[PDB]
Amino acid sequence: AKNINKSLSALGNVISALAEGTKTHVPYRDSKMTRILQDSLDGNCRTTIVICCSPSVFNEAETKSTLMFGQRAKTIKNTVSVNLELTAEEWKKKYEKEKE
Amino acid sequence: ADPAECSIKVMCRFRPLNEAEILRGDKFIPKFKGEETVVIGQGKPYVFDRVLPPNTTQEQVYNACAKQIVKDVLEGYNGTIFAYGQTSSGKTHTMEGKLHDPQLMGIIPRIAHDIFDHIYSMDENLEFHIKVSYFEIYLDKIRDLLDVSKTNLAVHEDKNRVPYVKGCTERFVSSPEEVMDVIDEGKANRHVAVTNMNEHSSRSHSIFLINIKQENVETEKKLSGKLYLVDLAGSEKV
Ligand SMILES: Nc1ncnc2c1ncn2[C@@H]1O[C@H](COP(=O)(O)OP(=O)(O)O)[C@@H](O)[C@H]1O
Repeated sequence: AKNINKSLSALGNVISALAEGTKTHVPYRDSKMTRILQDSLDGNCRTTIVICCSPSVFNEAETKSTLMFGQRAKTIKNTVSVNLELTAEEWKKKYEKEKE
Repeated sequence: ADPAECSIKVMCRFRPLNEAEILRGDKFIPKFKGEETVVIGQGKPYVFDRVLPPNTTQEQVYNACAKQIVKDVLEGYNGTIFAYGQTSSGKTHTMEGKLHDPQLMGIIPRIAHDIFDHIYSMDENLEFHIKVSYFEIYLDKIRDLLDVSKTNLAVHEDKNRVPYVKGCTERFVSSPEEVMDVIDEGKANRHVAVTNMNEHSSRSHSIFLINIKQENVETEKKLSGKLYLVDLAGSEKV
């Protein structure tokens, strides 16, 4: 029915919402784990998910749920930049140069 | 400078049938097409960034899923690799494997070696500071695996307004062995106050965090990147 781990239903709800395009009330706050992953899933981060599956027919329904989680996750995009820090003096030099 | 768009990468790894599946005679269901597609019986194809069959070695997993992340973090991007899938599907095999075995070790130990191999060959003007932290989340509570007296760490926001675990042990490291010492330490500590590791590890998330800071001492610019390496609790339903 529901995921054994409530942080995993929270994570499926977060990926679903993001895959849908909703990103308003995406439920990151439903768990500490989805709070920690907030930046990896909708912030400034290059994220890679390795979905692991059994190839047995006995596990088929769980396998399909894992593949669907991956297929939804793969559609998510992030806007990313390196984390560069400039001292105030260098930052002001670039500004003046960019301003002239 | 303008930022860039990038999709979350998804790699799918099918492990070999296990002892019980083989003894029960289980059929192998997936069908592979090219390097990216998998079909289950008559279902529509699933296309990922990579599909890795049972015959993939740990080093092939690492090259397909994690090698690029290490380069990206060393350019100053934040990077995250998490494993997802039902209990026994192969998540810990993938992220840890047999930690000190050159052939069976998984992603975390290989990143511990590769970050240093890249750093040794970088620009002579750079000064490096790498700190690691190792924690787990169980029933929505964070326990520091490097200090198991702290069993309810809080999440705060850093200077860039990014959430982080506050009060977590941080260890500076300067070699792949010092990184692996932390992992050995946290693996042993995790048994403390756990009365069933098989169940506990299946219901808990394990997070290894490697914070890589670089300073160009001549240009005065700094870059930093946090690399989260997460082994999620199992995703199965009740
Ligand atoms: N790729 C693989 N190659 C060989 N054995 C594997 C592989 N993936 C999983 N296993 C086996 O399955 C067992 C459970 O795998 P694991 O990594 O612990 O699953 P999870 O962490 O998802 O619960 C491991 O002890 C091992 O016997």
